[PDB]
Formats: sequence, structure tokens, C-alpha cells
Amino acid sequence: DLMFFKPSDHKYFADVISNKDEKKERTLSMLLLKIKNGNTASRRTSMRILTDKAVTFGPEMIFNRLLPILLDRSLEDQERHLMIKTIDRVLYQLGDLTKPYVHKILVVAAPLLIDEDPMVRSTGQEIITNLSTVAGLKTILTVMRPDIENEDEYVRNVTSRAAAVVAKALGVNQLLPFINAACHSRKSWKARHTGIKIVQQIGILLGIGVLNHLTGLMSCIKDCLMDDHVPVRIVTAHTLSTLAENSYPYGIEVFNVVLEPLWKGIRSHRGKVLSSFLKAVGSMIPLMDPEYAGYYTTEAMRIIRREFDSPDDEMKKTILLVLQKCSAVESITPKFLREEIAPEFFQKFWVRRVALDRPLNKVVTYTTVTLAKKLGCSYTIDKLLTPLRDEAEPFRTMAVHAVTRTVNLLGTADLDERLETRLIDALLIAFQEQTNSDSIIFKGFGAVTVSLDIRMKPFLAPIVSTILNHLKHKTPLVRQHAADLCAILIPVIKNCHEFEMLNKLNIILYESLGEVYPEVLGSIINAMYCITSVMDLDKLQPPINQILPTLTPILRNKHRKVEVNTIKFVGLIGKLAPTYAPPKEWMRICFELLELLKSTNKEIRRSANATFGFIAEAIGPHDVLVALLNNLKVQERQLRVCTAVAIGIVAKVCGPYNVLPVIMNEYTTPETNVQNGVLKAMSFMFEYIGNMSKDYIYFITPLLEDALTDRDLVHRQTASNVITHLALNCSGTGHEDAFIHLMNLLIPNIFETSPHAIMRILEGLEALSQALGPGLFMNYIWAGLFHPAKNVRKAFWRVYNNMYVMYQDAMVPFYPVTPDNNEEYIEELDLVL
Amino acid sequence: IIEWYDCDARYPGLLASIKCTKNVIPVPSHWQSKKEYLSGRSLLGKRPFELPDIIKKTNIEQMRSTLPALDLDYKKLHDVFFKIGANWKPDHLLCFGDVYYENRNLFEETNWKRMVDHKR
Amino acid sequence: AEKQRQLKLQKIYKQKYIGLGDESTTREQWQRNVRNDTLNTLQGHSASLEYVSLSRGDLSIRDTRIHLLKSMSPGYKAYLREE
Amino acid sequence: LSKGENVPYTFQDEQVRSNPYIYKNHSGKLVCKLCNTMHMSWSSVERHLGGKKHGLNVLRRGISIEKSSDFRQQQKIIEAKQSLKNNGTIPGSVGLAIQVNYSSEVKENSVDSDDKAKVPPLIRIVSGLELSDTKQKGKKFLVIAYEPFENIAIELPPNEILFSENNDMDNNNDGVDELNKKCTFWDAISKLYYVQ
Amino acid sequence: SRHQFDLIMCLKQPGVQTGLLCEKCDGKCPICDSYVRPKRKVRVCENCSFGKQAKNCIICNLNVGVNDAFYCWECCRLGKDKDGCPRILNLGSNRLDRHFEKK
RNA sequence: GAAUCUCUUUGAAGUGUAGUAUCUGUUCUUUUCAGUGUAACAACUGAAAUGACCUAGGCUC
Ligand SMILES: [Zn+2]
Ligand SMILES: [Zn+2]
Ligand SMILES: [Zn+2]
Ligand SMILES: [Zn+2]
Repeated sequence: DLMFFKPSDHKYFADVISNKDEKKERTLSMLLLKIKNGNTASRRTSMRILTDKAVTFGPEMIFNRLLPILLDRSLEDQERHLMIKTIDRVLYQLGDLTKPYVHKILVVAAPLLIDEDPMVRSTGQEIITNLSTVAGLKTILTVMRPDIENEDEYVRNVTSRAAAVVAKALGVNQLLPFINAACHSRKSWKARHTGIKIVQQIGILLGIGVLNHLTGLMSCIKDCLMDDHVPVRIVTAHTLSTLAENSYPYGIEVFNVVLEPLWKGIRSHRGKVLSSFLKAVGSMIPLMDPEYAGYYTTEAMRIIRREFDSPDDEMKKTILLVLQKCSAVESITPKFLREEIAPEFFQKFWVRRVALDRPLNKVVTYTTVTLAKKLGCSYTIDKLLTPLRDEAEPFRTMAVHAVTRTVNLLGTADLDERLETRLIDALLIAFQEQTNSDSIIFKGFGAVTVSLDIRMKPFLAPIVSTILNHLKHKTPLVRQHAADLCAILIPVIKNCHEFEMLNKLNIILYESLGEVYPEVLGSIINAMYCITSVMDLDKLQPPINQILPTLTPILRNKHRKVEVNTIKFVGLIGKLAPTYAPPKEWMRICFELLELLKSTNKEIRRSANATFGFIAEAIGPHDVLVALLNNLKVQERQLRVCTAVAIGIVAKVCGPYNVLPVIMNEYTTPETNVQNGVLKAMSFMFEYIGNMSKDYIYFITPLLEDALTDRDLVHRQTASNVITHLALNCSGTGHEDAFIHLMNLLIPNIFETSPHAIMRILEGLEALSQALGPGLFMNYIWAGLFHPAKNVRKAFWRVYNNMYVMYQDAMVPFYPVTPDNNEEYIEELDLVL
Repeated sequence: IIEWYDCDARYPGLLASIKCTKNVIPVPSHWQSKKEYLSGRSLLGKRPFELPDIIKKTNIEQMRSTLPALDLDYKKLHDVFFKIGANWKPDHLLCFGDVYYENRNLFEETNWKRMVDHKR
Repeated sequence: AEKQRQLKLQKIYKQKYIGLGDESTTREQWQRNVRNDTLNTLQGHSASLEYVSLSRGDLSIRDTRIHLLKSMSPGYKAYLREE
Repeated sequence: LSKGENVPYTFQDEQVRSNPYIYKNHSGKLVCKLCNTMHMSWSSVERHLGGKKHGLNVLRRGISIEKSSDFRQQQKIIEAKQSLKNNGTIPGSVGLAIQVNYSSEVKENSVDSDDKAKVPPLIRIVSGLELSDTKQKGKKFLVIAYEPFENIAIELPPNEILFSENNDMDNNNDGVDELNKKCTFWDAISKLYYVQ
Repeated sequence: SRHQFDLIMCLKQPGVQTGLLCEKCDGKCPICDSYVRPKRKVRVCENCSFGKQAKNCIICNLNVGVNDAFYCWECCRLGKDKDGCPRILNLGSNRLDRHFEKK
């Protein structure tokens, strides 16, 4: 179809606008166009054809036409990635490429690592890690050498990351002498620089794996750090930060070499150089020995306090990191911190201008929370009460975050009655006065209320006054915000035995349930869920049986969260209140969900399936199965599969004695899709019952008789999926004679191709290994184990690989090995005493 | 048991010992055919399904018509599987080395085994 | 893609669990795995180890255990021959 | 696309089918019993029927049957002509003779485009075993046909009459069959067809 | 993974740490993605934890998980429980073409 | 809110990733040799006899 013509890139293709090398030459570029600019159904086919024939086409023309496409500026993230995927599949296919085209591809996909999104970063890493095995060590090393000498900061940054991904892919032991080359190179300055950064991204990508390799890198740090070049010296200091953080306290013995020059750099060069240096030493702090930690921390804290006034952003960010790490030191006392560090902290770094920039606000909050551990919690929050009542809304937000992360760890039990009062007062003030739309306030406020609960009652009343006050408001943002706060505060109210207050909450929310805005309505239903869950059903005001019939129309509201919380709450009434709602109304629920689960949400769809268990416990299981089986006939796969799930859960809660006979008839129905839904529903209903299927196994085997024998690879597939769960949970019951049958029908299917069929059949045979035991399952595998056919062999050695994985000692007695069978045999097997 | 294709067995002296070992069950012979193991003409004439008579006693056959609501007693169904059908077992099953080749149909052999029983 | 993953998992499972017959495996390579696992279990279970000790009649049981360990390598036959 | 026809399942133990071939197996798919080919949709079924594959299998099945051992444009006014049966006799037995008369240039003045106009009336002996009503049967009919006019039949209870033995001296212009050349005359100038 | 093919696993010797999964992926056995009768908490090698990447969902590799992942009783018997470190290193063609599809 | 009159009626569609099956269309030997390939085939890769004689064949030239 060639959907969405690209005029410039197509006229860039030229080729056919309207001779085997001309035919492959043409069809190849035609396919490439199918991928880049084309129809989804078309490009999906051109992918399979291009990969199947990827070995046939010459990589010279493949990459010759393909690569320069990505050099244009008119590409889009969609299309560029559509070509990237072909790059990956072809490179991983051919597996061998000449060095010039290796260089071309590495240059083309090299910038991908720098893109802002980890989505592109990931595939940019994938092309390089797949190419590394293709080209090898020597090729890539010959590629990076002329590039590291480039004068372009951009490209140097690019192949820094690229070289790192190569080092991780082929190992950093093989690429390490190259790191020593660009590292220790006396020739070029940028070669030193990038040679140092490569160590950075190597440390980041390896993570903890950098330990065993940390010896060679610290050589480059110690020798190349001494360079007179300020940028070099800085980048080395950053490498110490990354390799220390990823290092974890082990590496101290190695870092002791570079430990010394950092301090003489600190006391002298100052400036941003001291920013990077204190970043490095700060990262060294956790790995320091307790005595050494004691000395060097006390040495650094003076420079920190002196540098509190730094107008620069970077230095403040570093200082916060150094305090963050030094907080864990046992040497510096919480008394020391409260007497000196903390008071000079809260006054300097909590100024309103601090709160303006988020990326700094992060480090501020996390640093403060790390301070809260050593500092007294009541002292920290004591200093944190004044920032709560400030009139700046983002500053109030940061003020909240600090309380959230702090109270989660420590809890508020340290606070006195008075400042505990001023705390909740401040939280209510900032909560009712909030201008900005953000989800944090109700979350963290709820965390505080979960932390302290019995103490809330005299505050618990006014808090709910504010709650209702916001529940009537003209802005849906504040509406759903306050509702989310409700659902969180519901469990706490139970601790004060306010239950009538929960009743009036249930009233007002139930009356506001008719709101037009879905985004708020969902949260309201969530608060309904918390209320009904917490409080006893009998004392619920509306009551429930009046609640649910108003819920039945809600299911058609579409959107998502409305059905999320709606299905959650309908399920809550399903398990909790079987009697209240009338069974015909429950049937209306069944029809509504049965129509509802076409939705694309796995949470809505899964929970929807789960509610049929409660509805099946309350109401007639056959009554549910009528609607379910009637819905199996629909062509839509989600309907078939998740109606099969519903049949499974109903068979779990009701028991298979009811559900299975009607299932078998629904299998007697001639329709394929129905039979598939039956077999899968049988799979799920078996995996949900561990000990039940043992008694039901024999009635299954005549059904699988026509299933496994059926011509359709689908029926054979899903039947094998039945044999998986059935065999796993029924293994060891003594039904092996039936399992022997079921297997005897499976063995002929081993040669069946396709990924789904082959993995379902493998898993089925592995389940049979547990129910039969290897010995017979072996006997088949043995009589087919080698064979001339080169195909039969490849097929059975898969089953024997999985068997060797699960069982080894189990197969030991069963090896058909005799002294005439093999030369050496084992002399000790024939010993008899 | 050894066959002409065993000549190209890369380790024929070994493969003969394994294949001819006591309890091993030779590979199903539908390999070397390209028919994907089922082209069977007999597959066209296979019955869709038949309920096990014990389950057919449950009468849901009449309650729901599968061929071109339905509530039943819990005690009835439960007893059919357990009280009535505990000792019940499928009549055919298969044996240690039984392997199902494409052209095979078990049903005729079931009526056969049952018939060797009744008729004397 | 899928089969291609099965190749990588073939490399990983082969690395962990040592011998796993992939497609073409020489009888010398595979039978060695057989011998190694059988001896492995004979010496691995204190039970079967105690058994082989008596039926063989060695003076001590660890002689049988370390015997099996030595018997895992091929050259141990010629080693016994050179005694 | 199914044209409202009902294709019974293969297991329903066979109402006459259009083509007694395409069936539905135990599953919902459609199959050609001869070709042993599965087809997803009725459109695929029609592609199969219009395909050379199915046809080849049909010819092979017809060969198996032998081993086991102008029609459109036909004008039809359905007008009963006038026959004149008469008991004849010669030597040495008894034979029948029919004298069928046709139009007197009354309506044949509008159609003269040498379209089988040169073709004379044709006779054939038909067994009553096949009729539009299929009620009673067991005797033969000496059917006589001409393009425009309507067919005509004459019952022949006697197993054999006038069935001669090498009347002429074996001359081979089969025309339509031995019957027509052997014993028919077509006075085309007067439009009188005699048969005996 | 059991369903998406291109997803690559870790398979190293698991450490003491427990893998986290997000509320979105909650309830799946990281091998078979089954919701039934979970048994043992997943354990990952230290190489998959370290810094921020430790907080990721071992299943979808993107979101930050609160919950611990458990193996099901079918995988615990199949032994895939003890196979190695489950994690998804590559984001996978599905999630990729999803992100590039929307933006 | 209540009272009266006339007339009328009833008694929504849709997506992407991987993968599968099934039609139909289309292709097909002049003969050998050798290699790859195959379980053997198949398939693929290379070359090319021309002449005479006898009743498929030739220790033929
Ligand atoms: Zn046909
Ligand atoms: Zn791991
Ligand atoms: Zn997740
Ligand atoms: Zn599992």
C-alpha cells in the first residue's frame, strides 16, 4: 500500500519509480520503503520477508542503501526506529561484517545513546551490543582510535558511550588496554578527556560488576588525575564519584591510592574543581574505614560549612550530596549535627528560591531525609513546620515531600503534642490553600495520618470538615484530589470508632456519585470502596442494596479509572454482601461485565474476570456459565480468552463438579473458536485448583482425545496447555496410566513447528516428565535421541535439553548404557553385594 | 527394528544399541513425511465428540443443545464424578508403547476390544 | 527471534549445566556426560557410595569416592594401567 | 456469499446438495473431501472451486468412477404442434409412422439469421424414469423437438417395434444417431416431419 | 518472557535481595506470568540491583515497583524458580513500538 | 395547587507487537556428468559432442 508517501526520502530512494542483482536490488529497497513509509500490515510482512531473506541479500547493498537513510534530518522517531529494528535484526542475522561497514553502522546508530529518552537509549545500546559480537575486539578498537582524536565534543561524547557499551558487551578485560591507550595517551588532550569518560559510562553500565575490573581503571584515575588540565582533573573527580557509588564500600583498599591527591586538590584549587573533588570524596565517605571515615569526614565538614554560601548551583548540589553520604557516618554524632550542621543547614538551604527549581529540589529533599535519620525526627520536622505555612505553593510542595519521605522512614512518634498539633494544622492549611495541581499532598498527608492515627481524633473531625468543603468545589482537580485523600483517610477513621461519621461520608459521596466528570467519579467510587471495606455492611447507611443498582449503569461510562474503581467496588460487594443485591440484578452485572471486558485495560479486564468468582459464589454458577458460554462464540480474542478466565475462576470458587460437564458440552459444539475457549477455560480452571483435578482427570482424557488428535494446531496447542497445568498439579497422584495415554498422543506433535506450538508442546512434555517420571518419557526420548534425520534429532534434543535441565540424577539410572553400548561404560554399576 | 536409513546414522553401532534396547519406544514414523503429520482423509470423518456415559447421565445433554437456566443439583453432579464415577475410567486409554499414527482411529479398536468381550 | 533466543538460552543452560546435547553431539562428548553424571550420583549419595564401597571391597569408603572422582577424567584408565 | 444454502456437517450422516463435496468437519472450518483442503471462508471455498486444483481432483474422481464401473439461447414458445399417428405395416412386421406438421410461414418470418435454421427436427427415445413430477413411470417416449415449437412425446409400451436389422448398406454419416438417419424424413419445403 | 519473545533474561545465581514489581504488574509469576497460588519471593543477583535500577519492575523493567514478585507453584515445581535471576534487560519490541507509536 | 375543553400515542466504528494456518494465482525437465546439499530425495552450483555402425543395449571405434 505504501501508506504515507515520503516525497523527499522516496525520491532519495529512486530505484524503481514504476538481472538477479537488479531484482534483489529493487525488491530490497522496496521492502525498506515498506518498513519506513508504508502500511502496518504491509511493514509487518516486509519485516518477515526481509529477515528471512536477510541472509540472501548482500550486506553491501543492504547497508549501502539502508544506512544513509538515517543521515537525513527529515526522519521521525517512529520511522528512524522502524529502520533501527531492521538494523538490529539484520546485524544479528548475518553475524559477520567488514570493518568499513562496521564503522558506518557504529557511526549511524552511535548517537542513539545520547537521546533524551531511555526508549531510544535502549535500542541504541542493542545495536551496539549486537554489533560487538559481529565485528569483534580488534575491529572496534581500530574504529574508536581515529574517532577519539576528533575535535568534536558531540561525537567524542557519542563514542564515549558507544565505546562503553562495547566494553560491557565484549568485556572490559579485552578492551581495557585500549582504555589504557586513550587513558594514558600523552598525545591528545581530548583523548585523555574522553578516555576518562569512557570509564564513567563503563562504571555506570556495569554497576556492581565494576568491582573485579576496578584495578585497571583506578590506574587511569591515579595517573591521569595528576594532569595539569583542569577539565581532565574534574572528569577524574566525577569518575571517582561514579565508581565509588557503583563501587559500594568494598573498593576502599584500591581507592586509597587516589584518596590522597583529592584533599590537596580541595584545599588549593577550590572553585568548581572543589565541587567535583568534594563530589568524589563525598562518594568515598561511605566506603571509608570507621577510623578513616572519622578523620576525613571531620576534615570535610569544615569545608562544607564554609561553602554553604556558594552562589553556584553545581556546588550546592554537590554539598547536599556530601552531607547526604556523610550522614551515614557513625563518627559524627547526632548531637554534633543538631548543634552545628543542622541549624546552619535549615536556615541556608530552605530559602524560597531553593524551591523554584525541581532538579535541585530533589537533592534538597533526599538530602534532608538522609539527615532525618541521624537528627531527631521531632527536631527535623520542628525545623520543617515553618516552611509548611509559607505562601509559596511550590515551596509548600517541597515542604510536603520532606514530611512524606521523612515520616515514612521514621514516623511521627518522636514529636511532642504541641508541634504535632502545629504539624496537622500546617498540613490542613497548605492542603486547603493549594493553588497548583499535583498528586503529592493527599498521598503524603495520608502517609502522616497512617503514621499517627489514634492521636488524630480531635484533628480527625476538622480534617473531614475540610474534606467535605473540597468535595463541594468547582474544580475537578481539587475534587478528585480531595476524594483520593478521602479513600486514604477512611481506614484511619476506623481507629477512632467514628463509624457514624463514615456513614455520613458514605452518604455525601454516594449522593455525589452522579457527577459528570469521570476522573473525579472514579476516585469517589474508590472512597466508596474504602468505606464499605472498612465499615460493617449492616450499619452502612445508603444501604448497599440501594448502592449497587446505581453502580450498574456506571460500567458503561467508558474511560478507564471509572471501571477500575467501579469493578473493584462491585467485587467488594460481591464477596462481602451476597444477600443484599437481588440475583437478577447480579445477572445484569454479569451481562454488563460480559460486554465490558472488551476494554483494552489488563487491570479492568483481570479484576473484571475476578469478580465472576464472587458473583458465582453468591448466585447460580450455571446461571453465570450460560452467559459465559454464549459469549464464547464471539470472534474477539480478548472476549474468548477472558471469558475462559471467568469460567476458570467460577470453576475455582464453585468447584469443577458443576462447571466441567457443561464445559464438555460447549466443546461438543462444532465451532472452532468455542472449542478453543473451552480448552483454555479448562487450562485455567485446572491451574486454579491444585488438589481438585486429581479426581477429575479421567473425565478429561476422552475430551483431550479429540483435542490432541484434532487437525488444528490451535486445538493441539491449547490442549497441550491443558496437559501442562493438569499434569503439574496432578503429578504423583497415581494417574500416570492416564498420563501415559495423554503423552502417547503428544509424542507425534513434537515435530510440529511454529514458536507457540513448539513451546506449548515442550512445556507439556516437561509437565509429563513430572507425572510419568523420566523413565518412560526417557524411553521415548532415547529411541529418538540421535537418529539420522538432522531434523528429528534437532527436535528431540530440545526435549532432552529441558529434561537434562530439570532432572539429572533422576535420569542417571535410566541411561540405556551397556558395556557393549559404550567402551568405558562404568565398572562400578555391575557390583552386587 | 533397524531400517535402511540407519545406515547414515552418524554413530550407527550406538544407535542400533539404543534403538534396540529393551524398553525404548521407536520414534513415531510420521517423520520423513512433509504432510505436517495430519493431512488425514480420516480426519475429515472423525466424530466431533461423545460424552462419557457417566457424564451423559447428568442430563445436561438435554438441558443445553450443543448440536445445530440448565440448573442441576449439586449433589447430583458431585455424586456423578465421585459417588458414581470414582471407579470409572476411560475404556480405551493406551499402553506403554502405544503411539498414535495419523491414519489410526482408536474408536473402532474400542468397539473391537469391547466386542471381543461381549461376543463369544 | 524466538529460535534466536533459544540459541542464547542454549549457550546459558549449556554453560551452567555443562553437557546438553544441542543438535550434533559426538558420542565421545555425550557418553562422557553420561559417565560423569552416573559417577556423580554414585559418589554424591552417601547411600550409593556406602553401597559401592562394600560391593567393591575397598579398605576405606573415601577410596571409592575419590576413585569415582578420578574415574571422571578419561586419562584415569591409563593412570591405573601405569600403576 | 453462501446464497442461503445449508452445508451439513461431515458427521451428520447424510435434500440434495449443490456440490456434494464442500463440507464442514467436526470443527467449524470448511473442507473439500476430495481435495482434502481446508478453507477459512466461503470466499476461499469459491476460490477453491474456481481453481484448477479442485477440478483436477474432480477429473481424477471421475476416472475413479469409470474404474469402479447453444443451450442458453434456445428459443422456446412452447407451442404444441399437430401430430398424426397412424398404424403402419410392411414386409415382415408392424411399424409406427408419425406425421408432424409445422407453421405456415406465420411466425417464422421474424427469425431468419441462419442460426441452426438448417437444423431439422430431432427425435430421441426417453425413459419415463425421469420426470418433472416423478410419480409413475416404466415406459418409453419417442420425443420430437424443434427449436421454437414445444417438445412432443409418444408412449411406446411395446418393447420393440420396427427395430430393423441393417436396412441400408452401412453408410456412415451419423448425423445425430442411427435412429435419425435410419428412419426419419424432413420435408423442409413443406415443413412436414415424418418418422418411422 | 513466556509471551513476548524478544525479552531477554538475566539467569545468574540469585542473591539475598528480592526483586520488586510495580502495582501494574502485580500478581504475575515473572516466568509464566500466572496469577495463581504464588509461592516463593523472587531473588535477583546483586548485579541487577545496585542503584536506581533496583527499584524497577523486574517484569516490565520501566516502572518503579513496590511489591515483591513471587514464583507460582507450577514454576516452583518446574524448578524455574531456581533457574537464575529473572529480569528483563531489553525493553522489547512491544514496549518500543508502543512508545514510538504514541510519540 | 385545583377545575374544564381539544388533539396525539398505547392497550456507532476503529489499534500495535511477534507468530500461525488456509485458498487462489504463478513456475517445471533436451540429455548427461562432478561438487554442495539431503535421511535419500529434492534443491542449488559448474561444463558440455561430433561422427559412424548393429538387434534399451556397446570390455565399440
Ligand atoms: Zn476440492
Ligand atoms: Zn540478574
Ligand atoms: Zn511492572
Ligand atoms: Zn510461574
